[PDB]
Amino acid sequence: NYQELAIQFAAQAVDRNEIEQWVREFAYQGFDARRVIELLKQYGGADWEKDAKKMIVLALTRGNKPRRMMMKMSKEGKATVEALINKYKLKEGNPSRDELTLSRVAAALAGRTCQALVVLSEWLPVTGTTMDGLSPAYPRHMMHPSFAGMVDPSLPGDYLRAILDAHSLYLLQFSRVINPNLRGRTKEEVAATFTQPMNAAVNSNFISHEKRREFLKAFGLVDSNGKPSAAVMAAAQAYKTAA
Amino acid sequence: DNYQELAIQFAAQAVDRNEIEQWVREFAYQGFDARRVIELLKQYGGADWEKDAKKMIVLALTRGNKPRRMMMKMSKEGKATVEALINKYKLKEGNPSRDELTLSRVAAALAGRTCQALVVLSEWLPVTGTTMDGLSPAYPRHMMHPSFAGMVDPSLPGDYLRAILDAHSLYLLQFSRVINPNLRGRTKEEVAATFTQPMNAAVNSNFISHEKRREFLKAFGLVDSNGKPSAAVMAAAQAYKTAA
Amino acid sequence: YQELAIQFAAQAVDRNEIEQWVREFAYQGFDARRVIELLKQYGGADWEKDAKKMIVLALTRGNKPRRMMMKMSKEGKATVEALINKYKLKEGNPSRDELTLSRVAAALAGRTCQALVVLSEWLPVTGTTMDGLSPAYPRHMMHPSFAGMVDPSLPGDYLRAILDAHSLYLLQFSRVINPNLRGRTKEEVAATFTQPMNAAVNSNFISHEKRREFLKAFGLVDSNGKPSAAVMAAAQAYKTAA
Amino acid sequence: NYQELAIQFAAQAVDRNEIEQWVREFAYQGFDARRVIELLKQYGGADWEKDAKKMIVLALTRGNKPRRMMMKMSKEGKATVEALINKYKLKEGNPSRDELTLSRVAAALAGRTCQALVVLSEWLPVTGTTMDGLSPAYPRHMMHPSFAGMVDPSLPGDYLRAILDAHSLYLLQFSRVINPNLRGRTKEEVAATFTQPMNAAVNSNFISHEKRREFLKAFGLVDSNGKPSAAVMAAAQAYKTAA
Amino acid sequence: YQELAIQFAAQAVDRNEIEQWVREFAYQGFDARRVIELLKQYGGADWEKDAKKMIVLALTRGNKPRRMMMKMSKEGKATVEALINKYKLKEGNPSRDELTLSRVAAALAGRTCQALVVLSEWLPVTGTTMDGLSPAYPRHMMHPSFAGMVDPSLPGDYLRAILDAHSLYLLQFSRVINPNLRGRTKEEVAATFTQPMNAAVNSNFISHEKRREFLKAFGLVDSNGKPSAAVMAAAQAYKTAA
Amino acid sequence: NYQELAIQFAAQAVDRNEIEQWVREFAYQGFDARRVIELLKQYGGADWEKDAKKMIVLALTRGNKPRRMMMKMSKEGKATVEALINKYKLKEGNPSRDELTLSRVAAALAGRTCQALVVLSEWLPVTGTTMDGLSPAYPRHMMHPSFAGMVDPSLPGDYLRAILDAHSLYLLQFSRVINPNLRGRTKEEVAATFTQPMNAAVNSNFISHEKRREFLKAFGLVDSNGKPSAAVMAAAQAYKTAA
Repeated sequence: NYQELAIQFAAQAVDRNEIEQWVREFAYQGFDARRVIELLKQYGGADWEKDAKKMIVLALTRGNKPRRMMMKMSKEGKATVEALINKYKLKEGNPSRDELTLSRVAAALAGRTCQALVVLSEWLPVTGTTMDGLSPAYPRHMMHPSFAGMVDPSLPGDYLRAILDAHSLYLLQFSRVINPNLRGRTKEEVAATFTQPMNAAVNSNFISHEKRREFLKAFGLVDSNGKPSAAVMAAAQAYKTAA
Repeated sequence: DNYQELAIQFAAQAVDRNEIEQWVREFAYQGFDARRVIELLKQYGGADWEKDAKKMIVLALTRGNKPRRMMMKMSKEGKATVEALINKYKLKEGNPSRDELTLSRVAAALAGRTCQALVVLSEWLPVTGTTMDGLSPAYPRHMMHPSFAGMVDPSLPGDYLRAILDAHSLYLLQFSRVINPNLRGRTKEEVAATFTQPMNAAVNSNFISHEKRREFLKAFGLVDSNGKPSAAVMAAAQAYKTAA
Repeated sequence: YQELAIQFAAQAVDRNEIEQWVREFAYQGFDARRVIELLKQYGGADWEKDAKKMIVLALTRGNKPRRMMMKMSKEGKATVEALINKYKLKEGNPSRDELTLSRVAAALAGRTCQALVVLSEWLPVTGTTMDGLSPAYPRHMMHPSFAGMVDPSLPGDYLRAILDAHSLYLLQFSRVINPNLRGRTKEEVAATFTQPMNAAVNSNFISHEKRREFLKAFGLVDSNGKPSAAVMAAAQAYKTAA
Repeated sequence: NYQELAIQFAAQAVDRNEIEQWVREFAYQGFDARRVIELLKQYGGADWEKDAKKMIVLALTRGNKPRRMMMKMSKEGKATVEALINKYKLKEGNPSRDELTLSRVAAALAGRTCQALVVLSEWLPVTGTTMDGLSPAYPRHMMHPSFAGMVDPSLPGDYLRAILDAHSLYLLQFSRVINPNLRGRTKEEVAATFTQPMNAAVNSNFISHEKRREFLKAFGLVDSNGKPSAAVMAAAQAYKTAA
Repeated sequence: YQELAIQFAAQAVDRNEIEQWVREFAYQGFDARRVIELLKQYGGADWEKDAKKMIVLALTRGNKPRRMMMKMSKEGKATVEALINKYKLKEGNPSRDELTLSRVAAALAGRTCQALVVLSEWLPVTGTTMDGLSPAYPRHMMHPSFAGMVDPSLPGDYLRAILDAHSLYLLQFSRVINPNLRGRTKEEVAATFTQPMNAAVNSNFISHEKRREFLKAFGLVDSNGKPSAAVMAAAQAYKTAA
Repeated sequence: NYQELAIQFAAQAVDRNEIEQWVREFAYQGFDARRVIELLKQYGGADWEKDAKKMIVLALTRGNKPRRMMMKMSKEGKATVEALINKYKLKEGNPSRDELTLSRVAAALAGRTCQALVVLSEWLPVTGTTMDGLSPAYPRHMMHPSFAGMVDPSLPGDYLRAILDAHSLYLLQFSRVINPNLRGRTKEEVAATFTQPMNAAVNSNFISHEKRREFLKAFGLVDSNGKPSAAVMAAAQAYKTAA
């Protein structure tokens, strides 16, 4: 008997809290922020912070292939990267958990990466100027995928949606630039490649909700209550009308 | 010649309405045997078959049907739980033999649960409930998985049944475009041709009686006591006709 | 010697002569008579019931019987296995001793077309999809075997209307069944389906009189042969289509 | 010097008669109309004319591969073709000069082939209906490449221009249908494959200018002076705007 | 030491030495002098007649002599075989001491262009095709060897007009002889043909005075050097072209 | 707890100078102007200057593959190039730092290359005439990627942007010509390939800011204050409206 036993299973109702746990457990995990920092301290020692700052600059302006970027670089720079590759055992793409990538270093330390964006605005693959041509006064702090780990999910539904839609305007433009895989794919198709790690970082256990909101407030993205800035709201709408 | 005359004598025998109907259903597309799936889940899982099945639904709905692939970009805890599930239930990818289990088949056979889970998982799905609301206000979350088709009762009045299916087809159209990148420069009619074959299959399948299927739709708030579809359904049904 | 090339044109025009040879030399996919001969031979008294099932099999699941059996119910898979062995069925195009689901549907066009009314929503192109192109599209026109029912003795204007109406489904059906046809123009698509279409209309199987009687019964033409509004609607829908 | 010698020869002026004779001699030769007819009479005898008429129908509707078309054919037809292959030693594609092809038979006897097109309009790879959807009332007499062998080059530049552009509209559509390798190549690229044998037949010595014009008049393509019909002019423009 | 880059850039420009080096380093696909030297050597007194025939052969049938003789008359093939043996003719682009039909046509640019008037309708791009782009297109401009006839001492505006008019043929002819530029923009196509064009335009073979005398004779420029209406028409037709 | 230290790191604020230093250090470097000149003097001796002038002409008109261009060249030219390849150990594409390319010679000696453009205007892959058809009186001094090396970043934001946008109009047209892979990619996609080395040259340490501005003034691109010429402004706008 199998037709009968299938309904009884469906009748068990939904344990909303139980499902929530499983989602978070099974969630996409591009990097473990804790392991990344653990490794940086282990390999760098006291110098872990300075090198991490450099690795952010390296990641944000030259990408995630350190041996490739080293070919088209100054004598001084090529020396500094070679040292970093050997000191932190740096790899390319997405390897094992106990491995470090420039992208992972930038992702785990999103608090600084986003502050750095203000300065590096015109050195990024998608400049702040290119972003302004889509939404006036686009928030520079939002111009890196690591931003998502700076979003507080406890924020009111309408406010949270606004932050994410604003962020996704960059994401959409950045994905098209970094990926030649784009031929002429619709906004909905492109979103499918970047929303998975976005939500992953939005809902991750690393950095509390209270602390993540304090960052957004500091960057001038939300007020004391959590109402997103006009710039955010402008970009969120710019995203809905975009293609 | 002799053959010319004999062919019309066969065509003159008129139509046996019910004769065709049952043959369509017998010869119908069948991507999964719901009974074999449940049989296997109980066999492999024992008393724990239900908890793991619940997890497999979550796994399927949010992370897909390739368990070894999703394991690579996952937490230490999750990756471990999945490895266990792969070994306990001998999980495979895509569409294998009948005696094999896939996360998609587990979600399909236990659609009654999959659809309840969608309400919760709405924002973790490839097409979010928010994306769906931007096409039809208050889109029914219970309709946002292909396994919903096995929930529709075909004994429902023609107008009511059409409304339920068109409403669901709005999600399938958007979902097919997302899950399949080979989409390219096509049309709503071309996309529908890929998803309507398994849709009608699950709609007219022998698994779960007509009476029991309608009771689910009533519970999900998709139809009333008579079977009249909710405003949300009707709204989405029209949203589908005007869609491209 | 050039002179005989001139004397070869002076012979005037002989329309009936050409019209004859065309049909002789025409494209022949199969033999309706041999198909029926073998159905009776293999099937006996049961040839008619199984033929009806084979039509359903062809119309909804295609022409690869061993492939469709993989994604099918326990009951169905069994019925098909029996049919494959009883009628020695094959895929695509085989010998003079084995049948194919497509040939069975094609040879028994009369019933196949009547069956379309019922199976409308199980076909690769549903009746609903067709209505979205031309209102109240004739279901009887929704299979390529419908071509081998069209009476060529019908007035030029009426015959053109019937064919253009069917070509609307053919165009939509070819795009669905063939994935290589991604963005090919209406003119390019037509070139692949018009060759066997004309072949079936001008064929010797089923007389002109008997063919017209079918069209009348399906409600496609009246007593004189004037096509229905639905046909005329679809015929124009085809000219404006791309 | 070699440069002061170059001009002395460069400037011996022009005499068309000498350089004309050479083009005729060196011209593209897809088939020799005279040898084709010579063989047809040799192989057929009194029956050469009836079989030639059939070979035209065979060529126009079923192609140039006789053994291939025989596979998908009626018992009666297959029997007639096998009887033609043996009697006229028929081959495929483009062989030696002393060999016959269905295409060569249709090409050498252009005068009939074009008259036959009116009847066979809906049996051709590109139907008259398909042609009308590009230019209204397209001339059926122009729907075969052998049509070029009926064109009179002594016609006024503007009139000759019009006839060829009209014909080319068919040639462009027909080449796409007969050749699958031509997926989406531009009108200019397609023209390059069919204009070489077109001009070859157009300027060929087989049948006189006066006799050629008499055919065009009979087909209703030009008037007593040689002015092309509205249908021709319509198709000629339809070709320039085509892609 | 890190500053002697400006000291080098301060040395100003010498239009004479630059323009000389540009001519030196300039592209070359044949040596006109060696070609003529060899034609006289192989041909003797008959070098001129055979060269005239080779021009006809090149302009209408291409640069593969053994390939073209296969699809040709008995008389022509014979003439072609004789030429291949008398002048040791090769295909494509070989060594400097080798002769190709293309090289013979190129070196005797002055003949080739006069021959174009006659051969207009036998060329890969007919005069008729050209007239459909610019009315009364100069036939003398319908070969790349016309480039070796352009006088660079001509006023800037007049010289540009002559070249733009010619480039209208080079654009249409490139597309025909080359399936490379499937849907390549006018700017991309120009990049492949302007390199050998300029080479022939500013080469030491044929003086400025002698090159202008040819253009005058062909009716391309007047006594002062003002280009004909037909040239001016084609020059503009080129700017608006794509 | 790693979560705590992460904020302590993100609290250290941003030091604009530290970051900017690392940027230039890690910046893209297609060539080292200093090493190029060092080797030219080393290999060429007193003749380094004349050969460098020739190598500029060679690069600008015949490309960066010396052994390839040598095949389709005069007897005299081919000899001069062979000598240059052997004297300066010339290589193709982008090799090691201690190697020379015609492109690198042109790039390092940008001051002359740009002056030479005026003369060589009609010998370039994109002619001055082609450029005028996009913006009237297009500055020839801009028509080589090595011009990016003569731009002074200390120039007012508005003036600097104008100079670069003007130059980018050439860059967009030139990239489409030299690269066949482009086909029909948007202005934004094309810009991505050329902006990286462009900025690299602008913000490079080779040549002082004061000396670079003096070049722009001399070329007639900016006035005493630095205001860009009408031609520049015209081309700068022509770039924004371009596709």
